[PDB]
Amino acid sequence: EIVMTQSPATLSVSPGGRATLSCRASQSVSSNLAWYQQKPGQAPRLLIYGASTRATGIPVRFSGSGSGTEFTLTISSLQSEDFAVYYCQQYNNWPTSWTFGQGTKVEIKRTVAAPSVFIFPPSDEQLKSGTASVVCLLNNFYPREAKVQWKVDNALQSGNSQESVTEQDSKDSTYSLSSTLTLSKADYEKHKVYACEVTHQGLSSPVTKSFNRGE
Amino acid sequence: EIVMTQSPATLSVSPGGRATLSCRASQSVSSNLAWYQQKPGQAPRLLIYGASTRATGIPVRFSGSGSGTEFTLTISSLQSEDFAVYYCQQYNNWPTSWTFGQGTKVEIKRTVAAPSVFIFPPSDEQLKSGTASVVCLLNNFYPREAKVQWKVDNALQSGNSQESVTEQDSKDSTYSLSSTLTLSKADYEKHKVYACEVTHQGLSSPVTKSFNRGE
Amino acid sequence: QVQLVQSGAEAKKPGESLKISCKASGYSFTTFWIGWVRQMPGSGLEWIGIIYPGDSDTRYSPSFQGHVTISADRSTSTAYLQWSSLKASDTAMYYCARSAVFDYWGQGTLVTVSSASTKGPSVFPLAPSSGTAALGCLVKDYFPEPVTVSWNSGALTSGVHTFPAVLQSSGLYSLSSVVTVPSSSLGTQTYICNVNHKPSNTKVDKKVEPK
Amino acid sequence: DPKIVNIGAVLSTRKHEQMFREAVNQANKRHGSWKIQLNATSVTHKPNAIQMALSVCEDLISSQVYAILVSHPPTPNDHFTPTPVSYTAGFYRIPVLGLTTRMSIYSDKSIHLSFLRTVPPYSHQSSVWFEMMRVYSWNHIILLVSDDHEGRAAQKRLETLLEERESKAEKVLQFDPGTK
Repeated sequence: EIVMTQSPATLSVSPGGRATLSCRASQSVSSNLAWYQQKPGQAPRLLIYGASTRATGIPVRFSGSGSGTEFTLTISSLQSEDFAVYYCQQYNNWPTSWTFGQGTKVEIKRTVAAPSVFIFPPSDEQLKSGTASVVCLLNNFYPREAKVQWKVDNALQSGNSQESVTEQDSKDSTYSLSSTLTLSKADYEKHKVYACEVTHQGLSSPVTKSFNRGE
Repeated sequence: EIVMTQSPATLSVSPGGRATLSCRASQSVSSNLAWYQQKPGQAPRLLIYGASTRATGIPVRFSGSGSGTEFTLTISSLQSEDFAVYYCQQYNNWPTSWTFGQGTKVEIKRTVAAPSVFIFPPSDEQLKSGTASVVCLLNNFYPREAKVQWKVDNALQSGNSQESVTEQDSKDSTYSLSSTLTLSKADYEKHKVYACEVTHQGLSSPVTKSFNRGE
Repeated sequence: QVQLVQSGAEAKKPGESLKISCKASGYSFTTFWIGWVRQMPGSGLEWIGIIYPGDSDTRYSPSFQGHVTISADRSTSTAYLQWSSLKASDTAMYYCARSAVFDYWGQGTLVTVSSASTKGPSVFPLAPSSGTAALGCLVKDYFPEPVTVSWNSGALTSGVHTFPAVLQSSGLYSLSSVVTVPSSSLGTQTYICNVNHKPSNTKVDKKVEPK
Repeated sequence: DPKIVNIGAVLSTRKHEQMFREAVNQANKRHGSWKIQLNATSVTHKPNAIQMALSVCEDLISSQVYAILVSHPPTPNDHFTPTPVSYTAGFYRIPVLGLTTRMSIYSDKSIHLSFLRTVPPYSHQSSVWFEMMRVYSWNHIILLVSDDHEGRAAQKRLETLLEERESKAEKVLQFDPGTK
């Protein structure tokens, strides 16, 4: 029955800077704190307990401090394969309490880049099944803010395409979105001009990779 | 009067690792030093002076340390824009000495790949001048270490072939190689079979491309 | 040197009862305060229960008592988690940790409680012919999550991608795995994508070939 | 977990053995298991005096114990076991704990170095001699005492306490030990 406060929310440091993550209690917990890191698609790990000690096999970049309230964790020299969601938790009346926090989320900052574009038509098995789809994908750009538009028979149509954005990669911090267009066999056969439009700051002009229906 | 020893001679890292270079001091050169970056075909810049202070307008990754004995800088999380030649230089008795070094060189790392081999014969225009040139082109290979051999009527030749290697492209991090064989018409008319044989770590077998005169 | 392998994925309609395992190894089992935590999609983590496997002493959260009964057994160290019944609004992922400062977490075993029925994944290859090397395998409509992909039985890790799936129009989900490689190697090395949907126990291998 | 302490012990009967083990388990059920994990080993009694020192050395010190426990054997011999274990573990200044041995010589940190016990010795009950006699309107003593160390210590303690009242006993005559 101890609420937890963790701020800020979306800290963003340059890939040599530091961090000053904070986690403030609601009462006076002397030294019963622990910090956790959770990379996407994984299970978290332990890096600090007691608000000052380090676990086993943990680099020296991490260290924490604080008591009573206003607990602080300072990442020194943020490397590249950071960018995990963090958490703070306390254990005073144990085992009864086990109250977690909400935690911040780091996000490395990079230099602007330009994406490539590739496309894929149906595979003649989906076409045989009568369900067609054409997909256009990017690779290794930044930032995520970009607009992708379709062009079917030299016409912009919507309501039949879906897009997906991964998390920042752990080696160079670059998203890579994908987009898909799905239509029936007859609807695909009604036209023969297909293209994807990509608009971003990285590339000078909206390059397009059109596909001519010729089987 | 003091020789600066710079080691290693050529490093190599993945896009997101770190780096650690060395400027070996032949003497106790006080606490004065510098570290210079230079990309091909450009004027170098300044990174660190006094071995510990950062020049204004330099991103936060670069940092160094040293106390008059093999000082060292560590570029942390090498991005794509980096990886050009480096230099170390001291200044103790100035103006008297101004001794530079040799400096390391950083190149990006990538998975192995195989080259594409092409052959170009004379275009009958250069042959009209009494000179023949044969071009062997190696396209999009990795790594740089590879060997190219010329066979004139299945005979090894030396001292008549020239070689050129381009610079690591920022996109796919490969190299492109050209090898030219220049000779007079007298040697050209005495032979018919020509072969260019390549051997490379990324190739299963030494692969040869051959041609015949007047075909 | 401690591993806390969990059990496979599970999906079932409301009403039935569940049973999942957290079998441990590598340490004297009857000396450490095993517990459990729960994570719903995109909110964080919360605590549910804890049990000392030497006296079967147990304790529970302020509001979890009676819904789930924790257990233990000192024959293979497997610490189960008995589910009473129903609990439709319980789609989440459940972790089992070890030592009250939790250190050695295990895998994830998502429990799905819905009203629809499981459907086998539908794979689809992609044919690359452009001069720039990039290709992948597409998983069409299927239910439910999760699903795993791997190329050449995990013989290639560099450049791999795997997007988060989404429900398009019919309560099913679609995936898309893409990967790049040197261009000259397209016609000399055989590519296979391995798909294994644990709920339906489906396992297909769509081999791809140059166009 | 990587830190593992090695508290030993020396008990009387095998059954108490089991008890000891369970006890230490409680000491871990409540306190933590990260920088701790107390591990308990023990031995049982022997009658060959020097065999006590030999066994305690070879067995208990070979596992780098931190604090040995000591208790009386099932058959009484007044001193018996605390003397050998006390001397041997006092070579290395490894503190030991007593559990029953309430005899007065041990409470002298010049012939036993390191020895903490958990029952007050005979001499301390001299204080009760005073308080009771202080309340029942009595001010005269003819105390007898033995000539052994126990008697000497008890009489000195009583005299030291009593002289605070600016008073003294009448006679302190002491008989020889083992007299007929």
